[PDB]
Amino acid sequence: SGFRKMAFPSGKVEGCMVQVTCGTTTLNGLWLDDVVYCPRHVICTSEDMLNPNYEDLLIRKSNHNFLVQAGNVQLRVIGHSMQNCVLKLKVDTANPKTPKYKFVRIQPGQTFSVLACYNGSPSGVYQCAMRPNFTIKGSFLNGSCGSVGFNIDYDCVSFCYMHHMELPTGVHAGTDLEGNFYGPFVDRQTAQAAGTDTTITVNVLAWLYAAVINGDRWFLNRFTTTLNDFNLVAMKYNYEPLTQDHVDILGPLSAQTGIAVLDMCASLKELLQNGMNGRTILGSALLEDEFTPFDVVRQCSGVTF
Amino acid sequence: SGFRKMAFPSGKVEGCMVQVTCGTTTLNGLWLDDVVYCPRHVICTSEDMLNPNYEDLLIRKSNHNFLVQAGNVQLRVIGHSMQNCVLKLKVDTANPKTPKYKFVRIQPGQTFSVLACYNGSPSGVYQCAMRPNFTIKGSFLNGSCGSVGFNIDYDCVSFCYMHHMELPTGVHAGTDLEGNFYGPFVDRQTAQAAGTDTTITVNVLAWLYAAVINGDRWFLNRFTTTLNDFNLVAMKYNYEPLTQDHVDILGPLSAQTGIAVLDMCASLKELLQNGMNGRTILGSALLEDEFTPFDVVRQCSGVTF
Repeated sequence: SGFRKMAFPSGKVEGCMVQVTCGTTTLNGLWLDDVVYCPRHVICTSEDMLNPNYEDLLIRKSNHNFLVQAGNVQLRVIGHSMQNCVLKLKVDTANPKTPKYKFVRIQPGQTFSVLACYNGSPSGVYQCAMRPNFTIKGSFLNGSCGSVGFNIDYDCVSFCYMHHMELPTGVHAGTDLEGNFYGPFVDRQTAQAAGTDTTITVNVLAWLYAAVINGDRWFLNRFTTTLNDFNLVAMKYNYEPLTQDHVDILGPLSAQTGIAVLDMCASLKELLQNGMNGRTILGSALLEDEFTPFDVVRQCSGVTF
Repeated sequence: SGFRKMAFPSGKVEGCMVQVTCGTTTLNGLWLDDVVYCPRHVICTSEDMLNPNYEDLLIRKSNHNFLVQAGNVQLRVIGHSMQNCVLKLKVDTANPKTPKYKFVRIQPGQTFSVLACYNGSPSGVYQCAMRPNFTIKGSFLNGSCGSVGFNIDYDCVSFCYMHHMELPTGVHAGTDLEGNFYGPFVDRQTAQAAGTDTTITVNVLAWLYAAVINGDRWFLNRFTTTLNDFNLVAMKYNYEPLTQDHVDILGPLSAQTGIAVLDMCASLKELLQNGMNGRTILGSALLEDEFTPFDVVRQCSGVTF
């Protein structure tokens, strides 16, 4: 029993983290097979970030300008290329610690673990979610760029996020491992405001199921609702509309607990309209939306890797 | 910027996790040098746990009764001994992945990372704290026993916790790596109720400093207090008394932010007496007490390992 915000074990990713330095800028890179992936703004000075022309800046760089260090040992760079907002540095040695891996582009609402790194060295690991406005709420200091987000399925690491930017509002933006930003953000120091940070309804419902499984059941009530009626309330409170697809994804948790999805929606509706009255659910005084249905099933069943 | 509940990177500990089976019971063990550490109740059946005589039960076990598996490979057990509530299984092969390590017994209020494991396989990593009543609020299912808690200082893993028991109230109890339980708990399935779960005041204050460093400052007020006056309020709200030692530990955060410790105490006093009025601090609607002062300094400065 007990339910915690849990990250994936980070060892398989720790073995892939390297330091990349170009001129005066140092950040993190991801070393998989004989390629190191990192943010293309490693080629930029602080001045450059206000209005960078990446193709022009890259012309002034050669292979030997990219200093790649794995722990204490230097890697030899034998080619480089830009793909969208990432650089791919071809090195002469395949990483012997390369795990089974895939690159995935995740959808808003999906969760992943972040290995925060500085100078190629891991500092910590935590769980977060791709927000509906395509930001993430991370913990990234200067030098953390190139830190990655990932999920693990048994033996295979699915990399989904590379950190690039902090917005002036303190939230974070980055790319998939093909170098395409999530959402509308760009790797330039300019005015980019995030859209509404809406709540991930299906994740809140999943977490309410986790709460029931673990004995927190005060919020269960005598009511039910419909999708359309629930969604009138979701709109008022800046929650994502619940779809039939979401109802289907919650099917396993509904079956396990015997609580119909629409009955849990009616519990959520009452929590939205009346608040929690100073009570807590799974140690939280607000409705948590960074556990997916699959996260809840995984943690409640003990799936390993 | 951003502040997250962050666990230590778990790779160094993942490389030490093994499966231990004795008769019909399987749990996790920790393989360091040529010793595997695990809970002594691996020798117990479900019946045994109601009133176990461990010395008598252990007499019926030999080295070959302890099946130790590291991934897919079996380890040869060449001796075994009981130390308090742990078993030490001497194996014929030193773990080649043994990190630099120490065994530490932590004090209440201190935090650590847990690598939840099942059948010797890591499932997830999360941060928690030794509560003042000597329980922890973890996420442990059947088979998680022997999972460990740890801190990392650069290259050295300090192991501080091994999981043994879930209390009927759903909180968790375990030992240090010398096999001594934290608090009054015993490895028997009996009535053990936890004492008051008091709030770790110095950690709440540290987290308020983290909030100010990251821009959340609405709770700062025009007031100050004294230690004795603050402690009258702490007692009323089941907070640990704040000592001069705690004030000294918060010195670095006070210096960095320019907010005197007693001024932050007065902010906390107002938060206790008036609540948060539906507002949040660092994404939380309650006062968080599982970040130590050293955790805040570490995460706010980017310390790596």
